Amino acid sequence: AVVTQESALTTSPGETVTLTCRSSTGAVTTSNYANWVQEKPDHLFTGLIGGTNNRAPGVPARFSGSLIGNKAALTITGAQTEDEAIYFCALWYSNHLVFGGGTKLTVL
Amino acid sequence: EVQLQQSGAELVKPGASVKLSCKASGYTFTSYWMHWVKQRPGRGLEWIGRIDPNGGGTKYNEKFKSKATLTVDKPSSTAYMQLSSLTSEDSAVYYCARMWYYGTYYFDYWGQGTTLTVSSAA
Ligand SMILES: O=C1c2ccccc2C(=O)c2c1cc(S(=O)(=O)O)c(O)c2O
Ligand SMILES: C[As](C)(=O)[O-]
Ligand SMILES: [Cl-]
Ligand SMILES: [Cl-]
Ligand SMILES: [Cl-]
Ligand code: NA
Ligand code: NA
Repeated sequence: AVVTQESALTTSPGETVTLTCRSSTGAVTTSNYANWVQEKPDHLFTGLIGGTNNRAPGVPARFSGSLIGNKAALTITGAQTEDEAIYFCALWYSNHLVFGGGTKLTVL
Repeated sequence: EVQLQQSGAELVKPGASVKLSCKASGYTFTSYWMHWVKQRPGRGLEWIGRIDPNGGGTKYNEKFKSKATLTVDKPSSTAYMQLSSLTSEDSAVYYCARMWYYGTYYFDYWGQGTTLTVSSAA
């Protein structure tokens, strides 16, 4: 399966931005347990969300996960400058995990 | 307080094997799965597999089943990943990442990563 994300998105501070995660096989479902992980410069990874909508501990509440139409979505409500990073989504396919190609978020 | 310390950069010859480490600390080792992930430039992220430090049960990405061997050492709270029959396709940054798997499945803490360079001796 191929997992697709927006290549790059631009937002401004204090705005709301939504990143998406598409599955080549069909609609994303709760059974794909969508994860979202954040990579910051210097190869600094941080898990944000798992199982579509559950946040890992210590993750800012402005990050929320859901399913929008056929896709898994990561919404950042009130973008912060420190949110500038690369966001990877990953989908579970009944025995293995697939990562999307990542979305580079730029905050103006 | 939770920390995942991976071993230093590695330089190995093609055809050889290598064993990477991931020292866990600041939590109960056996309570969380440990995943291994592969990062190459322009190739995003690739899932290698996960190990359950409790019983050492594993799950692999098909593509890595003949490539990677995951193990743990409870006493030292360390997860290892061995990579065999190395080729230049194995050059990458490798991470260990812990996962909570009760009621949901999410990664939280990730190691700083270990760089592997598969290089021929001149
Ligand atoms: O659902 C998941 C999952 C969801 C999201 C990210 C990662 C995983 C995952 O890594 C995993 C899962 C299920 C199984 S299960 O069938 O064995 O219980 C596993 O063995 C396993 O490793
Ligand atoms: C600790 As590493 C930068 O080899 O990316
Ligand atoms: Cl993958
Ligand atoms: Cl990317
Ligand atoms: Cl070895
Ligand atoms: Na992408
Ligand atoms: Na990338």
